[PDB]
Amino acid sequence: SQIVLPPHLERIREKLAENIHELWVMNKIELGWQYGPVRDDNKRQHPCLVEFSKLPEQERNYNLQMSLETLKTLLALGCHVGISDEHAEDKVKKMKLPKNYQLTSGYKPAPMDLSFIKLTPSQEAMVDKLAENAHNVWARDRIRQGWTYGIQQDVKNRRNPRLVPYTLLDDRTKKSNKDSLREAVRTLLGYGYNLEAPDQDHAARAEVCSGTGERFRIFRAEKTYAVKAGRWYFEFETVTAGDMRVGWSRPGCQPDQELGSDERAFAFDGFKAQRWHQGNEHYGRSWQAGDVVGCMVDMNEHTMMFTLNGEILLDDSGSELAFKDFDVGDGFIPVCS
Amino acid sequence: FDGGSRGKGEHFPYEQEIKFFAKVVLPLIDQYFKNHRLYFLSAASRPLCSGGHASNKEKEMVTSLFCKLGVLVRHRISLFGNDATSIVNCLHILGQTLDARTVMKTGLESVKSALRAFLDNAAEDLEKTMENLKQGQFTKGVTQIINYTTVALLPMLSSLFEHIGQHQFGEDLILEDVQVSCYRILTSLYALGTSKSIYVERQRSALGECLAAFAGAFPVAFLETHLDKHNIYSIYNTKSSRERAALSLPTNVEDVCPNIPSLEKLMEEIVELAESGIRYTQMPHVMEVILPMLCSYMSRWWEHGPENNPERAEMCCTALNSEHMNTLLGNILKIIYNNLGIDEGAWMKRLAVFSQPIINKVKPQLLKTHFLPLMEKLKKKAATVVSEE
Ligand SMILES: Nc1ncnc2c1ncn2[C@@H]1O[C@H](COP(=O)(O)OP(=O)(O)OP(=O)(O)O)[C@@H](O)[C@H]1O
Repeated sequence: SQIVLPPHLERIREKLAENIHELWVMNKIELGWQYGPVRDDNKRQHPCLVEFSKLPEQERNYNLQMSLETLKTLLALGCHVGISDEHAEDKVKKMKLPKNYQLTSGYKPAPMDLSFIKLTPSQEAMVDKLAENAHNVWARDRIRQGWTYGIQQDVKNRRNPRLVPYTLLDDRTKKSNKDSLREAVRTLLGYGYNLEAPDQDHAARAEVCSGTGERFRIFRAEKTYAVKAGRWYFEFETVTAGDMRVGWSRPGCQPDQELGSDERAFAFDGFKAQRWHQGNEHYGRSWQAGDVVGCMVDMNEHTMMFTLNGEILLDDSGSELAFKDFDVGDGFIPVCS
Repeated sequence: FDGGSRGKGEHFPYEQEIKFFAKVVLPLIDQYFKNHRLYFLSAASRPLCSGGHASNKEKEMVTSLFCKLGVLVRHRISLFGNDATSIVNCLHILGQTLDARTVMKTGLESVKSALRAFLDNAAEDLEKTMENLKQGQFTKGVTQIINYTTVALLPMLSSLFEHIGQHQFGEDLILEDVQVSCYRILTSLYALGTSKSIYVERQRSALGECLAAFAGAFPVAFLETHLDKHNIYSIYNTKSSRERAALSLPTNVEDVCPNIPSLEKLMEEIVELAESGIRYTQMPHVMEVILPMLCSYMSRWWEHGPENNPERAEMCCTALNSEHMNTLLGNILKIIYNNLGIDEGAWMKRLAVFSQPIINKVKPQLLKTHFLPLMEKLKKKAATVVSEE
């Protein structure tokens, strides 16, 4: 409702909507629908085969409103509305079609040679968004009617498995309406009035809205196992790749604070290839899924070392020591966030 | 001022403005681009995931700036008040900040043509350098164009080729009509490295380091022409036949590149001269010109070698193998071994820095008892002042 509809669109769409209805009836009758005065959907019988004027006014209304939401959604997507050329309305190429691909009546089934125009992938993604929007509109209409999702189709209980998110939607139906929308938006392109779509660029904060208020969970050994002398080793296997830190912790580490943000933990961030103690620096490289990180502490020389799949990680310099010097204090225990 | 230079009045009316340009605008450009290497590289392509997106508009403006300042440096070293060093340093930095995939994928056609024109003018500049230097061996326009070429032409092409190679960006940049110029530059640089004169004696190093960058930047294995037709990316496949007939193209790889020898031939002279063990000072040209191609060639087309991909075999652009490596790098080792005793030289330092990644490429089970001889020989030659690594 908030978007307004431009004058070029308002005087060209009537033709667009009749063209889309003609293409719809044509590809249905080509995939095998024949003519019949009696109304039957299983016997593929269409009492609305007639032109838009003799078409039921309610169905003509559905056609106009579907093209409305089509162009209005195209504008809402950020389309750089502009005039391209009147050359396509000047000259248009009608094909000669054999009787086998032809229809019974004398209608022109393919006004434009759809082939030579190839749709840009950026354009293709926007038609995917159009399919998404149309599916959502239909789904909310069903919800207004009272339909709910079910594993099995039952009109008596108003249950429909198709009432699922479009990414979860079944491939056959989604590709069918997807190719129909290909056809509609692509003939819209073929009338030469190609709306200048926005340059699709992605740059975003990218879903910081993680579940719950927890950003991390810290796993550590019991404080009684704190080591104050000797040379110690343990391994940390990364099942996935992401924001995980491993290292050694003081018995005073706080569960709610990130490892290495303060003085009570020495950690290694492999997601950013960083080492953490009262701040972050650059150390080592990044791991992948299945990588194993070996953690090494030496309490009598006060040194810490790390490995990734066996090889020892390096600092910015040639130093092999993650943390050169630290006090023994009350000891250290294995820790991972 | 180029127009008024022939004029009697040599008092340039806007000398103050041009000095402001040179002293301020160019160096601030330098500091900005050097502070921001990667912001221009960060176009949501994963570098600098924290953000710092550089717009497509920003990058074709960067490319147009590069091309226009190259136009300024064209033959204007004399007018520049010795600031050509700063000019070429900015040439470098804009070179590394270039982003060829994005600029070619989306770009404005005047900037397109400006960059193609710039590369064509540079190619024909070095071509006329070739022609005048070889037709005339007698000793000031000729020496002026020669020292302009040596000072500016080689460094800028080297910087462009280097950033292309170290990114792996620029392959789509070299898609059409860039390759004719690239073959012209290839034939020209090969002719410089093959001919002998006091000039190429002066720039021993420049003409031995430009070829290495060109090999890395250039995406077509011109050495292995036997399967070059079968690469789809090949301009030979791209140009159909009608475009051959329209353009001035010999339609044959052997016809368009007759000077450059075959890869097997380079290899067999490398073997012959290694077993010969001649002194560095009878024929330095080979181990300063062919060897950079070995290092850079193989470094660029490992992954393009069929060995790495059993799928898609023999329709890769090249043909590379660990056995090639165990032959050629061992050949390098024999060369350095037998010539350590004679005349030494910093050229071995240059080869070491070029081949620093090659030892990483070679497997550890291929280091043992192969490079360990290098360690024992280098420590045994304490009498020789030369040390490596
Ligand atoms: N009156 C209508 N005629 C045709 N298609 C419609 C109609 N109303 C909506 N549509 C669109 O077509 C889809 C299904 O319409 P149609 O009557 O052809 O059903 P179908 O695919 O045969 O199956 P179903 O029985 O599951 O609805 C709807 O989801 C909607 O996108």
